[PDB]
Order: sequence, then structure tokens, then C-alpha cells
Amino acid sequence: YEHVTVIPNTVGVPYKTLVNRPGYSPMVLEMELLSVTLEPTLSLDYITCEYKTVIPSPYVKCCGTAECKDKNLPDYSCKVFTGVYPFMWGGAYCFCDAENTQLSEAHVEKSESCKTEFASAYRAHTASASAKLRVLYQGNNITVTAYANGDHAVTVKDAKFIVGPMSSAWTPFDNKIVVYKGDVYNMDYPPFGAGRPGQFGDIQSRTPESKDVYANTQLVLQRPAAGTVHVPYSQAPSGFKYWLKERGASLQHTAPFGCQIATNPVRAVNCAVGNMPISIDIPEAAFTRVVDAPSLTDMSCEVPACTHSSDFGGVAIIKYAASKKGKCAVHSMTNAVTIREAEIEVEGNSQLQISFSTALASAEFRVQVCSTQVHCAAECHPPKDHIVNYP
Amino acid sequence: YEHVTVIPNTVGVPYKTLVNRPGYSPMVLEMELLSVTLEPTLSLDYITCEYKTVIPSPYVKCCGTAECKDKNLPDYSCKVFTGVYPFMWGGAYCFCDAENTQLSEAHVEKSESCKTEFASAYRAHTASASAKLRVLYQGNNITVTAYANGDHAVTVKDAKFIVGPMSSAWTPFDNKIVVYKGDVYNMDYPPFGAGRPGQFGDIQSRTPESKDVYANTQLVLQRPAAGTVHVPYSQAPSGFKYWLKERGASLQHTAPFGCQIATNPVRAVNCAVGNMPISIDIPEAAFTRVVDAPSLTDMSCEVPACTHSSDFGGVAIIKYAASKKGKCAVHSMTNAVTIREAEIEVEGNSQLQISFSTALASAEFRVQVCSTQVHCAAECHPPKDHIVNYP
Repeated sequence: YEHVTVIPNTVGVPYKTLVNRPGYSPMVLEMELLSVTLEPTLSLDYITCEYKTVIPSPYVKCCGTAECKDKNLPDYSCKVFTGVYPFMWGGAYCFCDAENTQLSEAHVEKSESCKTEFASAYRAHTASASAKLRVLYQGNNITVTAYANGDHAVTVKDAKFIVGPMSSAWTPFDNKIVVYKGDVYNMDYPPFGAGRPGQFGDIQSRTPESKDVYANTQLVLQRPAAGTVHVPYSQAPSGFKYWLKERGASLQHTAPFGCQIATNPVRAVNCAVGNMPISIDIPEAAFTRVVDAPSLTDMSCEVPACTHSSDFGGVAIIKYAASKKGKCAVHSMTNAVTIREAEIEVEGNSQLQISFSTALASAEFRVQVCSTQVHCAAECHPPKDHIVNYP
Repeated sequence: YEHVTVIPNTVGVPYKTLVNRPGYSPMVLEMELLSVTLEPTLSLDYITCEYKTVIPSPYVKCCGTAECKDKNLPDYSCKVFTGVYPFMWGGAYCFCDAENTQLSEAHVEKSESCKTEFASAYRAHTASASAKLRVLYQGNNITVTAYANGDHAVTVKDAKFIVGPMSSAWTPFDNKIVVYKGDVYNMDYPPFGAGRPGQFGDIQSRTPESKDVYANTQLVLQRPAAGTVHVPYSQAPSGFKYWLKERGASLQHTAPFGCQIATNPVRAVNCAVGNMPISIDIPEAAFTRVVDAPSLTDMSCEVPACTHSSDFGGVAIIKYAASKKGKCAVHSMTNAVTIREAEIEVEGNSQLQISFSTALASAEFRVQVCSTQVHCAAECHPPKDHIVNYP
């Protein structure tokens, strides 16, 4: 028998569903989010990290003129300084008084930290929706993990589950995303070769193993001090270090519909948005015929304690007269009231105790135990105030 | 000086562009498309290949009843056959005449071929457009490789190039693609765990290294022959082998706009579709002032040979009177006629020979050599035929 219901896409909220197969005793199934997943297809554009300035020993050409050549290196800087007369510990390095030149050379590269401390720029497109789930089935908790596309059929204990399709297709993941460790950010990052100094992408490496990198940081070589061998220079602070403090809160904190954000792989979990249809093909063996189930008569209900809140603040004592011993399903016939118990064991001329949740101060509700209904009258009192902390 | 022009997105067609900086001698640049790459971001869903039927030695329980257990393996089949009496070379395998059972066991896995022969199912989204090309600049051919987004600035010989954005955002790739060696196919492939028997995806492996696989192929175990130890069975042919012959022509052959399709990485090259804007920031040094360039007078033009075709079927002899020796740019002032030569050397009271292309039978056109225009009258004859085989 195929049971079809729709629950809101909210994690941590147990929902009760009444399965009524004609000629068979009612069945109450408790369902609670399993952990849906929206995993987008990623295409790595580049990685960014803290940059590092490669300066070799300067070429001090004694009695001659050094020549600068155009080298295809990031932020390559070359300058030949005339009229130099450098000194070392034991005197002048050059034989000539005049006509000595110093060739100052420098270029920019990935820091030693780039393997450990880095942010990845990804192109995110067409996310694959997947669904799992649980279910209080036959007095036991079962877990169902399925794609929420309304096609992926998952069978657990002969019960076939079809989850979705999701009412909302929204994805807290734009076309361009940035990943740093366990945090994901929606960012229209600059493309490769377009990074700005002191900003995210001042240094860009296509892959973390890449030998050649793009760099746009303001490296300018200066004339060395009189009689001194050194390479003085002026150079915008790390864009990655700047982004680390300027990034703000990640998608885990900013995303709508109560989305949980995870990495390795990058995915949106339990989106707090829209609803989720559930299809359960319950096998014939799970059902008990009305004749094979206990028959209940002379039913009465009393509410000795009630507090209208988000949790089960209500207590109800139901007296009954059962034809035989067996298990009966417990369900509220009023949508404004929900019962914690899904199934209770009946004996004969005995009583049952149930836990209920309602927002109503004056709660009048019907409880169906097996195939018989009983009216419950409840005067519910305020908790810590209207608003409630449970769904 | 920024020169801005627009060329059709067609590879192998040389285009002539006239750069006219006020107060500077005209400059003719020949441009020919080098490559335009559209690389989509890929997310691997699964791989498929030829399947292989794992059948271990059957459990022949002599004087007892064997028991089948539910094993989580693809297409797992188990059957216990009663009343068996199997024989080996030296007689009966069992001591008992009756009450012997044979447990036949089977499951389905990836073939040994799966590492070599396989198709990959990818989720393709938001393609990154990249560009380069051939420019006849200062009598030399220069190659510019740039992303056709209208942002990526590439500088070659102090000339800054900005290619795009593309007039057409057409791809040839859909949301779901299938890759087999050097061939790409647009296919709405079945999701993981939804593959049909004898069709693409009858066997599905999330990764080529994956131990567990999905299989939906009709494996049914049969009762063994009298006194025979064997595992007879009935079983849809390989879906991958079927797809290999049913796939049809790949995207390289079917894609519009003359798209070339390459793999490793999957990309669309030279999409025959729309036009491409080109921005060239030509440096000051490349230009020659009108006063510094030769002055041409007493110009005459004669066409001794002409054939109206896709190639340079026209010949023109231009007589001139130059003030001094130097290089002059050659350009057609009529859009219906195009000249092969971009630059020629002038001496004085001499003549020049140029090659031209036109579709006109009666071609009347103006040729600008340096800063002076000359009228050319041409009677062009039919080629081989209509329609042309060059752009």
C-alpha cells in the first residue's frame, strides 16, 4: 500500500503520519528529517594564499655596465644602478672608482604556507539533490538515505521510499564560490589574471602544485645605500590575510531555510526552505486486519495536566474496554494537537497514558486508539510565554 | 591609441582592419582566429563500462538443508535446491541418497576492462570562456591567447589586447554530458541507482576505483542437472557495449557554429557562432606621423587579371609618385573588395602589385596606399563555379 504525505523541509522535527489502508487497522509512522544533501558540481578555477619576494644576490658588475632582460616571472623587476662603489669587510669589492654597476633583480611566488593555508575559487553549477531519512517503523528506528528528486527508490525492511521532489530548488550556492577549510562563501571572485593588490586574488595559482603563478602586489626596486651591497625595495599587504579578516560570516551562518554547510565535498545539508513529499510503499506483512486487531469500546479521556508549548506539555489518561490483547496505534484527529506516542499495548478494561503538544489554551481534541475515537477536553496553561521552542 | 573592431567568430579567415589615428599614417592589421575555448566545470556522477557474473563454488550440503541469507551485493541471487544427488569422478559426493541440498549463489561486478574501456557521466555547468589569435603586427606574426570575456587583458609587444565578450553564449554542452575517450555526448543519462538492463547505466560505479557498484542486468538461478555439480542460470546484454554502437555521432560532428570538441579537459573550441569584438591598445612607438611617412601623388590603377571567387583571384598594378622611400599601408576603401597585402615598400616614381578578392563581376573599388586613394576598375570573370570554399 502506497502512503503519500508532505512534511516541511525542517530538520529535528518529528512528524506523525496516519496510514489508513481500507480494511486494515490504522498505522502511525513517526518521520524525522534524515539529512538531505545538495552537492553542486565543482570546477576549480584557481587557489589563493599568502604571497612570498624572491631576491637573488645582486649582480655587481665591476668596471662594466650590467644589462636588464625581460623575464616572464610574476611582478618581475630589474634595475641597473650606475656609479656604485660597494664595500665588503676587507675593503672595496670593485677595482674601478667609477663605471661600476649594480643589477638589482626581483620577482614574486607562493609562500611555504600555501599547502596548509589556502582558499579555493570554484565554479559551482547544477546541484545533485540526495536524501536519506529515518522512520519509527514497527517499534524500531530505521534510517533512509535517498536523493530528494522523486525518482531514487530506497528499500529498507521491504518498505520502498521515494523522497521528493523538493518544492524549492533554491541553492545557497551562487555560480561562483570560495572555500576555506570548513567554510564556504558566495563570492564573485576576480578571474585568473585579474587579481588586485591587497585584495583576494593578489596572487593566483591555477592548482596548488602549479609552478608558475599570477601576481599583482607594487614591487619597486630602489637604489642601494652608498658603499652597501643589498637590494632595497618598496612593496600592498597580503590579500589572502586581508580576506581572512574581511570575509564575514560563512554560508553556514548566512544561508536561508536553515541550511547547514559542509566541505569535502562542498554541500548544503537540511535546507531550511519549502516542503518535502514522502512516498512509502508499505508491504502487506506490516499491516494487521481490523478483525485481527483489538476492538475498543467505553472510551473516556481526562487531562490532569496541560501547558501549551512547543514540546509535549500535555498529559492525557484514556480509559478503555478492549476485546483482546494487542498493539493499537495512537493518533490525534485534530491538527492543532500532536501526540508523542505512535503505538501502545492494550489488555482489556484498563487505561493508557499519552503525552501531547498544543498551542491552544482551550484544547478540544479526538484521539484514535486502534479504530475507535475518544474526545479529550483540555485547559492548557501558559509556559514561559507564547512563542514555543519545539516544532 | 585604442583600436576597436568586430570580426565574425569564424576560424581560418584572415580579416583586415584599418587603424586610423588622427595625424598619423594609416596602419593595416591582419587578424585571424587563434583559438576560443569554452571549458565547462565538471562534476563526476558515475562511470559505466562492460559488466562481468560472480559465481563461487556451490554449497552442496550433504545430509542437510542449506540456508540462503540476504547479502547487500548487486543483483544478488540465492536459491536452495532440494533432492540433489551430485556425482564426481569417483562416485557420489554425498553419503545420503535423499535430504541433500545445493545452495546456488551469484552476484554482479565491474569487468577487468573497466579501467581501459569506460564512459564517464558528468554534470556540466557555467563554462569559463578563454581566448587567443594571429595578428600581423609590424611585418611579424604575433599570437594572442586570451579569455573572450572582454576583461582579460593580454599584452604582446606593448600592444594590449582585450578579446570579447562573445555575442553568442551558445554551447554546445547541456547540463548532463557523457565522455568516452576523445568523444563527448549530450545525454540525459539515468541517475545513480536508476540504470536499466541492456541500456547505458545497467552497471554504475561512482568512481573507477569504487569497490561497490550498482547493477540492474535479470539474473535468475536454475536447478542443476541430475547428478551434476554446476550453477546454471539465465541472464540482458551489456548496456555499455550497446551504447557504444547506438551513441551516434559525437558533439564534434553534431554541434552548431562549427564547434570543435576536445577532451582532457572537456572543452568546446572555435564555436562557429556569432561575432567577436577585438580591442587593441596600440603603443605610440608603432605609429609613424603623416609628415614622417611618404606622400603619394599621380596615382593610377589597372587590373590585368580578375576572377571573382572566395580567394584572391584579382591582380592590380598601381603606378605612383612617392615623395620619399618608406613603408605604406595598403587598404581597400570598398567593403565588397579585400586586399591580401597589408603593407608595401614605396620608392618614388614606381609601381606596386597587389592581390585582391571580390564576389562582384563588375568591381569598382578605391585603394588607399599611405594617405592617398586610387580608383581601380575591374571586370572579374566566373571561377570554376558559384558557392565558394573559403571565408
